[PDB]
Amino acid sequence: EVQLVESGGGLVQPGGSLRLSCAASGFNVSSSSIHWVRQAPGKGLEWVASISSYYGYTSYADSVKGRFTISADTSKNTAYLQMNSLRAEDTAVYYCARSYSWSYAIDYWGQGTLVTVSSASTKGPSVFPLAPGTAALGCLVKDYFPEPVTVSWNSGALTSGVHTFPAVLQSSGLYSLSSVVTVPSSSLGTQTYICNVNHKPSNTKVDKKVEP
Amino acid sequence: RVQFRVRAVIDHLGMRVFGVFLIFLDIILMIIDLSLPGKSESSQSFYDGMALALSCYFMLDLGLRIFAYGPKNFFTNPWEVADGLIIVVTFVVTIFYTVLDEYVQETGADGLGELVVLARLLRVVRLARIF
Amino acid sequence: DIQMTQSPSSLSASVGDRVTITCRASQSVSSAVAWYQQKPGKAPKLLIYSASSLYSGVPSRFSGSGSGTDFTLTISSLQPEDFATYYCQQYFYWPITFGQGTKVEIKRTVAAPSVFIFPPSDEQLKSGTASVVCLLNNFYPREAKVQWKVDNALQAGNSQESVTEQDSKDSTYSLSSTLTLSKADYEKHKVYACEVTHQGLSSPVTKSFNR
Ligand SMILES: CCCCCCCCCCCC[N+](C)(C)[O-]
Ligand SMILES: [Cl-]
Ligand SMILES: [Mg+2]
Repeated sequence: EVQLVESGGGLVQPGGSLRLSCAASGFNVSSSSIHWVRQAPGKGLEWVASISSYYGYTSYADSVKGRFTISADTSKNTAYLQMNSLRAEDTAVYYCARSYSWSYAIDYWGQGTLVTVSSASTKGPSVFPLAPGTAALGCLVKDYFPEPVTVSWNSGALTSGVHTFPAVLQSSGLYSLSSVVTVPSSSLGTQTYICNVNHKPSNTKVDKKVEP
Repeated sequence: RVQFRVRAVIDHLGMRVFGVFLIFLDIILMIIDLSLPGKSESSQSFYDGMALALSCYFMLDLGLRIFAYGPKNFFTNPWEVADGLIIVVTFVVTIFYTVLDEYVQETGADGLGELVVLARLLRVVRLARIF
Repeated sequence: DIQMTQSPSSLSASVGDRVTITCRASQSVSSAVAWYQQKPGKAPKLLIYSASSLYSGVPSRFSGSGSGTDFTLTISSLQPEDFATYYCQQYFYWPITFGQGTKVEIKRTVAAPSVFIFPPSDEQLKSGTASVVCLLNNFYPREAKVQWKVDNALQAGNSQESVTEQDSKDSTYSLSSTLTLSKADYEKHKVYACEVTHQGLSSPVTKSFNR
C-alpha cells in the first residue's frame, strides 16, 4: 500500500533553515516523481518542486528557485526538501505527493507538515473549563503560539458531539480556541469529562477535568 | 502476387535512400521545431504539418512494404516488425499532437508528455536500426 | 506562465443536485488536466485525470470533460459528504498550476441553533482576564448574528467568532462567540447575555447569566 510520511516541519525564524523529509512505501522513489506542494493557511495550492530521479530531473517554482532544493535518497526510499532563507510568505502546510512519472497526474498526497516562519516564540496554552435532557460543556484553550493544538476528550474515547473550533488569532499575536462537547444531562456528576489539550510546539500537555 | 510484382520493384530506384534522407529530414525538422522559442500557433501548425506529412509518407511506404511483400513474409522476420511497429506508434502520437487533439481525453491515456518524448526518440532509433 | 481560471469560487447546492465547476486554461494543455477534492485540514485526493478519466475507486458521480481549453468537473448527484474544495490543475506545461478552487457547500433544510452561554472560570479570573463564550450548536444556514449585551449595554469591538466547517453527515455549522474583558470590567457588571439571530428562530433568542 502507498503511504507518504512527511516530517521536518515546525517553527523557524526568518532567514533560517529547515529540511523536510518524506518517507515512501508502496512504490519506488527511484522510478517515480515526487512533488512538494504547499498551502498557505487559508489559501490555495502552490506547487513548489519535483524530482524524477530516473531522469536526473528536478524542477522548481520561481518563488522558491535558489532557496529550496529537492532530492531523494533512493535507498531509504525517501525524498527531502531543503529549505533555506525562509521568509514569512513560506508559511504553509507542505505536502509530499507522488505521480507515476513526470507527465502523469499526481495520484496520492501525504497529510503534510506545517511550516511556520516567524520571529515570535513558542508559548504553550492556558486551559480553562466551560462548565455546564442535553448539556454542553467544553475547554477554552488560550494564549498560544504557533499553531496548532490538539484537543481530544477522555483521551479520544469521547468523539460524538465534539466540536473543536478553528483557532482565532487574538490581536495580542497569540491564538485561542474552544472545544465543546454536548452530552446527556443525566451524566454530569456520574461520568467524568476531561479534555486533553496538547501543544507539540511546547511539549505542553494539559488535561482539565470539567464539572458543574 | 498479382500486384506484388509491380510494387516490390517500385520500392527500389530510388526509394531506397529518398526514404532514408526523408528520415534525416524528419529529425532535423524536429530539432528546428524544438529550438525555435515562442513560435506562434500559425508557425506551429506549419511545423506540425510538415511533421505529419512526413509521417503519413512513412506510413504509406509501410502499407506497400506489406501489400508488396505480403502479410506473412515481411511478418516472418520480426526484426522488420520492430521498425514497422515503431513507424505506427510514432504516426499515432504525431497524428494526435498535430491534428487529432483535442479528442485525446477520449483516449483516456495519461503520460502524454513522455509518449511524445518517446516518439521523438523513436525517430532516431529508426536510423539506429539502419546498420 | 499558465493560468487555470476556475469558477465559481463557491457554490451551494442541494443533495441530489447536479453541480458544474469550470476551469479555463490560458492555452491548450491537451488533456493533462486533473481534479482534486480536499476536505478541510486534509490532503487533497485525486478524482479525475486526463480531463475525463475517473480515478480508480472514486464514486462515478464525479466526472470530467474537456472542450478545447475549457474543463468541466461535474458532480451529478451531490451527496452531503461532497462538501469540500475542488481544485483543477494542469500538468502539461511547467510549472504545474492549480485554479484558485471551488468551495462547495451543501444546501439543506433550515435548522435553528441551540444556544449555550458560559461564564468565565475562577481559574481564568484569578489571572486578570475574563472570557465569556456563547455557543450556537448545529444550525443551517451559516448566517447568524450574535450580539453581546452587558447590563443591556450593547457590546462592540471586544468579541471574536469562529465557525466550524460544515458537517459532512448532517450539513450543519456550530459557532462560538467570545467576549473578552478585564477582570476589572467583568466585576463592574451583572447581566451577561448573548442574543442570537437566525432564520430558524422566529425572533432572537437570549441566553444570559448574572455575576
Ligand atoms: C494513445 C494516444 C495518445 C497519443 C497522444 C500524444 C500526446 C499528444 C500531445 C498534444 C499536445 C498538443 N499541444 C497543442 C498542447 O501541444
Ligand atoms: Cl456515486
Ligand atoms: Mg463536523
